[PDB]
Amino acid sequence: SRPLSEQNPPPVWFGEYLSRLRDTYAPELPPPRQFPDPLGGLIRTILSQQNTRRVAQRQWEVLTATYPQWEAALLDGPDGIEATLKSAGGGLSRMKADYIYGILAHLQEHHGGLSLRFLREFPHTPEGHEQARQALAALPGVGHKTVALVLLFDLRRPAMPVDTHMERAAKRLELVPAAWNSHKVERWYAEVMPADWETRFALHISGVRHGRDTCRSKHPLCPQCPLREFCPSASIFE
Ligand code: SF4
Ligand SMILES: [Cl-]
Ligand SMILES: [Cl-]
Repeated sequence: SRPLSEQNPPPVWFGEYLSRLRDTYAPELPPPRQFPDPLGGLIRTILSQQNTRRVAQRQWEVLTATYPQWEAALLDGPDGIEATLKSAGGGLSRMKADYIYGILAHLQEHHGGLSLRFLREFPHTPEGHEQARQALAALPGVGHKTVALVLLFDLRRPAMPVDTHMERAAKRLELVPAAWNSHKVERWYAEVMPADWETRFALHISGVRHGRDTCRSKHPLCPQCPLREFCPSASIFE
């Protein structure tokens, strides 16, 4: 019909929103994920979803102690993976084992191997980024949020993953309307943002911390918001 940034243009202060988020919540940027193989990083992202970061890090250590090669996890099948995930305290062990095992046995049957290293070889052009996006999207169970996370964290490609916490804040800011689902919010940010890996990385990290730590689902901390003078929603909460 018409690109989403046309139907809802960004505000004048949008650059100041980026600079307050960065200065407040991530003045020092964490490093990118440099795992041996992008497949490790995708598994790492799955572990962290609907999880505490404390258990997610524990499951990663235990999963890779248990399966030094991802080939070992494939041979163990979803039941052994589930046992391994559950042994580290996870709460979604059956679902995630079927998910992870489905990605592995998919790679093996259709690529003869369990490696995503070919994702690194696509050109760093607009087309090549879209090639890597498409390749991640062909994997069974991997949705747009997880595609963007792996592009941003594991491949240094300028995707624009937006976390649920960040989306909730953007809507309270009325940067984007309530009608829009997560995939549209992601597309809008990818249109309004400079296509620079670092700046998008800085936004994702800073935007999550703000939405998680300041703009909480219940009882947001509007008076400590650096974005307070900009947010229409501050008056409702305060
Ligand atoms: S002003 Fe309040 S509701 Fe608006 S983004 Fe900041 S914390 Fe969230
Ligand atoms: Cl790996
Ligand atoms: Cl789990």
